[PDB]
Amino acid sequence: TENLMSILNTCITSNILKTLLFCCTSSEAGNLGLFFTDVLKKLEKMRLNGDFNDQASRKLYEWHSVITEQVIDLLSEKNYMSIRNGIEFMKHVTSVFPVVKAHIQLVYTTLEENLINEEREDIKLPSSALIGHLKARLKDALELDEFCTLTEEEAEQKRIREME
Amino acid sequence: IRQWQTLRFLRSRYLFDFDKVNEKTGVD
Amino acid sequence: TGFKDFLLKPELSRAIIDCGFEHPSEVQQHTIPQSIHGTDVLCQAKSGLGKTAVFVLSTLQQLDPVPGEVAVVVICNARELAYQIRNEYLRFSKYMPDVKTAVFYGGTPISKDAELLKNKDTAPHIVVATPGRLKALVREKYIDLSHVKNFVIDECDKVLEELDMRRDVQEIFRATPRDKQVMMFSATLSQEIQNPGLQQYYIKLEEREKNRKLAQLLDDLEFNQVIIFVKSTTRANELTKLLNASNFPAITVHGHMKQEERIARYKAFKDFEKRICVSTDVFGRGIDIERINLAINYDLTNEADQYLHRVGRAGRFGTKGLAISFVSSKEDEEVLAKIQERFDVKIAEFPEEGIDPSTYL
Repeated sequence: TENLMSILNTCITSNILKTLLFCCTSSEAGNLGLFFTDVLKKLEKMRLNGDFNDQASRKLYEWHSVITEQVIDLLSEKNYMSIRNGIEFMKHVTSVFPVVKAHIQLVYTTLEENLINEEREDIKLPSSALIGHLKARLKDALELDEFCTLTEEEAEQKRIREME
Repeated sequence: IRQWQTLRFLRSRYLFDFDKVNEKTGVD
Repeated sequence: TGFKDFLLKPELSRAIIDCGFEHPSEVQQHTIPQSIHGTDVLCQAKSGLGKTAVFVLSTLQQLDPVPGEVAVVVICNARELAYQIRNEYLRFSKYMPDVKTAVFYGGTPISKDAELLKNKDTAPHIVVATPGRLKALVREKYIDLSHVKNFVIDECDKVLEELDMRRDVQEIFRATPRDKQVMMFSATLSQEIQNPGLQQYYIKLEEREKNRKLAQLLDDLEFNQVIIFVKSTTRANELTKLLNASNFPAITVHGHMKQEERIARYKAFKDFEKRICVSTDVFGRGIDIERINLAINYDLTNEADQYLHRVGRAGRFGTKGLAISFVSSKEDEEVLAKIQERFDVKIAEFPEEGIDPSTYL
């Protein structure tokens, strides 16, 4: 478990995914997407089986956030290769991405560029839909540690004001 | 395209020295 | 395999892939994603853009086969269109063995329909029908619709404008569960009707030389298929008899003939069974045939729109072709002069030496 967590942390972070998804071809991107789908499905099942609760909560959420940042960054570039690659990779990985609803909203906003029409644009549209259709995601299980609890309290106060 | 070819060729030797690319000329 | 972006069942995906479908049209990608969730749909589109495939794929997605339970009912306006919808259901359900489909239309003994509905080997989960026959089955309790989840109405405009058809469809609608999926599809929904590259040439000659001229042209030009446009049924049938006498396999289609033989010969020539077909303006619009590469206008039409409709049978979807026309009277030259001004096309006179074959392939 120790060495496994260390290896996965060295792979996820260090900013390798972003360029390695630029370099490879289409089918190579599909394959790497399948690999990430498998590893994340197994990790999430391990988490939801309660086995990892001590500190794996914070580290797992950090991994999810770093992967979300990397994809949101690479998905925004002018080239054609990066766009087609990101589209294929997400078309593979989006099947299991029950992260915080904030993350799904962030990916939906980043994919909602809708620039001049093309083939990439036609492909991006079904990849902006069929992922917002999740709309079932958990956000409380993450943590309350940081001052973010105060921001949640302020948002709750704003919602209470709205209720009137 | 030149960056694409150089990257395809360097994927085996020095993978972890890839953060420097960042949609720009190969940072040596 | 664009339907693989739809996230459907794999056997259904294979049944679509073996159907030649590779890239969805606009209406499919715009309607199927939302119809899969069970929402009512009211669709208007241009004819022949794959409107059947939308709800066919939808109902083949949402169905979980229950033995002896009819959940999907489609109502159409004709018996041949009903046969076509059941054929579509069959070509869509190749890789789905447990689901069973059936069709109901007039002209058949009602007792045979009843006994096939009672048979477990033919107990259908998907039923396509005409509203009158299926009404006669529900009102006699020959079919049970107490568990219907999907109700499709194709060509709903004519279904709701005709009084008998709307009454029948409403009798079928009131015998179904109220919490069902509802879909209507038609190419024409007026405002009055739950939370829904072609080469063009011509020949100026006299009548008495036509018969020998084609016998030369149909001899020298290199062709896949040839179509012959005529202005009359008698001349067309005569020319077909003579052409078949000329060791040239040819078929004829036009009016003044029973519809059965028309459908038969139309389907036969569609399948590359013979290489020559002759027809009047009955096929002036709507027909879709790919392999036609050489067209001969035996007799010109009266207006330019009809001539462009004729030439539209060649060069399908921006492909290459060759067209050659006959001019034998004053109004022929008149329409020939009018077509260029409207369509901005120079229909040059056909040279005697022949044209390069690669200029139309």
